[PDB]
Amino acid sequence: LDILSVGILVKERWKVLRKIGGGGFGEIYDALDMLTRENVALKVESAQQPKQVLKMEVAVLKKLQGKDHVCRFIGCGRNDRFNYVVMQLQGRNLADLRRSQSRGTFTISTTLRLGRQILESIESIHSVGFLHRDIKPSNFAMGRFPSTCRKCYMLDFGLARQFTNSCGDVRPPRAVAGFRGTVRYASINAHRNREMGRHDDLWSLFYMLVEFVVGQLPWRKIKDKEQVGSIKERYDHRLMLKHLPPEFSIFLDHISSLDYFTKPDYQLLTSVFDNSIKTFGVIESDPFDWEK
Ligand SMILES: COc1cc2ncnc(Nc3cccc(O)c3)c2cc1OC
Repeated sequence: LDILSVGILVKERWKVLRKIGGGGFGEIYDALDMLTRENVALKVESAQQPKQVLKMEVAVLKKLQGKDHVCRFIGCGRNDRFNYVVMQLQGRNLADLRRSQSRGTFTISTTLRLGRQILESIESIHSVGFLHRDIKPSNFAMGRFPSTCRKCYMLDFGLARQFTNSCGDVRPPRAVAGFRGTVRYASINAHRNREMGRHDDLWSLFYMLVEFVVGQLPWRKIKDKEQVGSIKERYDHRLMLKHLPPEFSIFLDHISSLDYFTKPDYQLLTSVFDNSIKTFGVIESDPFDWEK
């Protein structure tokens, strides 16, 4: 059951206007901020629920404030009935944009530019000590205004985990960690119930980029989590290089070499995007596929 409904006023300030996420998005709304006269996003969870994650989402949103590709933090609260967080409202998500492409694929030019922006947001969340752990196309959205619509934003920190300790060292991994995320984009390490690391967010990015260009992943029709994991464990991921620019062999070899204890060479991964964009003559001003 939903805890709020359209029309509710939160803290005598945010008027809930429209439900924009249910299911795996949780309970999230477009609300009217009466202070600034603008639409914002407002996400709520029951305060009597056993696993409550908004406290951590607020912490991550606050720790990311001032980074590119993150929604501006607007407010939060906690009462006896629910917890909530309020943040900048964005536009259409990438799963929606791809499915609305009718051939269900993006061009290389759109894929490279989105992938570089997503890689930036991933390095950013890691840089504040958190793993996202559910990197997937519906957790990235473009802005909704002329000044933001060419920018891609990272969404939903509900499955995040802090991977650094008080000091800032990598924290010792648990021996077993229950599967986190979405089956389709999860790395083999999530399937093996290992503690996830920075490279596992990058594996999910690699799968997203492949799906952007090809339109599907090899395990698209497989729903059982164990069957999918067995496929990924045996899969020759070099088959996925066929439709990507040549330097993605470097990207795949790099992430394949990483483990929980190895910091990714983000500069190398970035150069894969930069060099590819240059080889294909992609300019930032060029239209994205949905702008055609
Ligand atoms: C227009 O549609 C959406 C617009 C959104 N705008 C901002 N945040 C979202 N989500 C978000 C951001 C940070 C943390 C979190 O838990 C959730 C959005 C989700 C949407 O659809 C679900």
